[PDB]
Amino acid sequence: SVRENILFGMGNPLLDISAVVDKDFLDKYSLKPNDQILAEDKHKELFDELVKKFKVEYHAGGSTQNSIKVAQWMIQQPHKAATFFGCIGIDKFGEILKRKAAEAHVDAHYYEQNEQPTGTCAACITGDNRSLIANLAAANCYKKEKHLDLEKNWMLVEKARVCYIAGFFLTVSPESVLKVAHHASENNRIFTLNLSAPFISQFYKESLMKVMPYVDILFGNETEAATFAREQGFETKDIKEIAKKTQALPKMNSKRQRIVIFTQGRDDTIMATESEVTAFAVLDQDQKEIIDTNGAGDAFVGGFLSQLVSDKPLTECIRAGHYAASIIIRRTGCTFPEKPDFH
Ligand SMILES: C[C@H]1O[C@@H](n2cc(I)c3c(N)ncnc32)[C@H](O)[C@@H]1O
Repeated sequence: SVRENILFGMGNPLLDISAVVDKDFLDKYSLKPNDQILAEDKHKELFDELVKKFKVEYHAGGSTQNSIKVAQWMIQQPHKAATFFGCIGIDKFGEILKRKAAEAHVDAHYYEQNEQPTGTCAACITGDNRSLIANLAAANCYKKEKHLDLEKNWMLVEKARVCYIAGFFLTVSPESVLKVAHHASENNRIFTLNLSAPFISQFYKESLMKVMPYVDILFGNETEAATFAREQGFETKDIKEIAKKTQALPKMNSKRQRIVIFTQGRDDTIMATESEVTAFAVLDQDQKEIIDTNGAGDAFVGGFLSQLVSDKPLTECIRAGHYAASIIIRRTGCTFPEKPDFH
């Protein structure tokens, strides 16, 4: 009972390159066992050697993309319920992301170009740890003026009731996010964002805080919420207290009161609203051991967005979130390599 393009999302279309590595690999690059960061010059060499020295696998990624795909799955109903914009290169990986996007029934529209190659994210695994390093490359080429502003494209944005952009995109195009954010405000549409990662509150506060007055629902996990409190000067490590001060932040559109939503891995999820702060136990999806916390976070938001779009109550939105988060589990050792290597 929801028409197409009801949910709009845009972000960094990335291809995840994952493999189990050794502590000598993490140290060569001075990485932390469990973390997320953008590639610097000292990392260029980390991608070549990852694929040459280890048993890597390829999965269409990009945080916001993943949510969009999870959401559309939950929606199921009309295909192309969820929209997604982003920049890719004109190459192999590019072709794959588009394909994986069609099979998701997502109404994807990418800005394709030849200068930069499709972007990737390395997921260097060690035991139960996951160290992510993104090489945005092409995902970093997004310009509103040359895509989001085009009428056929901006037209699809005008159809959505809910918009979602992971904060990851703030490092790429704050201008694009603002335009979308400002539009939700003026037309009383729902504008949602993610704290994405600690680095977003550390080195992008300016773009984030400029966008925050337009955020109707904020998402993020414990570590992102702790970093956000510390950089904003909250003076408190208490998650529920953080959710509360975050919910009171200056808001542009008074018609909607802010909602903050913080996932805690296996611990309770925390929702703060003008009224109160409440905790929600996660599904007894025990014995799950090898469970991508990050991927879990993304699927949570997708579940939550799936219901939110049709005005379900918040508790129902959270319920869907927890469900998606239990089911949609990526795993290592699943696919077969495309070409042998026998010799
Ligand atoms: C776990 C998911 O998180 C995504 N992820 C990790 C990083 I660092 C990152 C960035 N900068 N942008 C968009 N999506 C991102 C990754 O590609 C997986 O799909």
